[PDB]
Amino acid sequence: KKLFLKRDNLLIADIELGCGNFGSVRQGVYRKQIDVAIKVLKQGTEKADTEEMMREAQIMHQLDNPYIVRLIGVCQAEALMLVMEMAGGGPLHKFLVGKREEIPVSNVAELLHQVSMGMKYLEEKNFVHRDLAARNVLLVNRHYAKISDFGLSKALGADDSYYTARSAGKWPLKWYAPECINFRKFSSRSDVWSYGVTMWEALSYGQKPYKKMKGPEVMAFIEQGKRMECPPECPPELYALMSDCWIYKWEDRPDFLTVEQRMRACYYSLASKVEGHHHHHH
Repeated sequence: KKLFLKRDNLLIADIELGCGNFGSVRQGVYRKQIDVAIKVLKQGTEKADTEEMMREAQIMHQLDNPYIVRLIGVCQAEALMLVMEMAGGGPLHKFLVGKREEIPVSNVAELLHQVSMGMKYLEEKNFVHRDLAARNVLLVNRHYAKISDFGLSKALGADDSYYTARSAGKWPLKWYAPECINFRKFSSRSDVWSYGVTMWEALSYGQKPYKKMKGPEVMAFIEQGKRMECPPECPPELYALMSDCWIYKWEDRPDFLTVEQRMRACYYSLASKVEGHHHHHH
């Protein structure tokens, strides 16, 4: 619990990166002066919400990976605040919109590959993210992606899954595996399903999943043995991969150990056909 920071080393700018009911995420700097994102709990917060962020803060402290937003520490001042590294690029989906001629598929597969490495790591640490989606993948730059928002993250321990309570609000159904909707059961393979939707979102350059559907309109679809089409120009090997990520039976769905290895091959294949180059994570 040496994770507390000095309010004085933190300058919070009047810049909001995102928001929501929990409060807002703002940009600032922390002492040289590293850029940081600050999750500030709403002013009128409650024990429950303060405990959650506190648990969230605790989970992030256990994670040490390049493809995951790092926790700088927690700061208790005029409000409870989660201070974590900054990913200036922003969300993967808003980033890819209208950029099919700027960001080739090889670059998209690069970012998706990095995400698969982060999740492989998460799986090993037996943590379930639950909210993996393009909007929660943040870019440091165009060749460096990071998984963020561990607000719904949870440790599994010896268990390979858990049944969650139902909190007020709506569920991002289009990103949930069948067993998540029918039995509220979550696991790594559940994150794999979300990873598959994430691949689709990215490979389709920012489009919304099941665009035109909503609610039980989606589950009925999946139930019948149907899924999203192959995005335009997405290589067969990639689609075969995201498709396998949508295997109904939990037991028959690949784990991140296999997804990463498969995503790695699909990526290096494309990358080996590109002209020019960039650097490591840059």
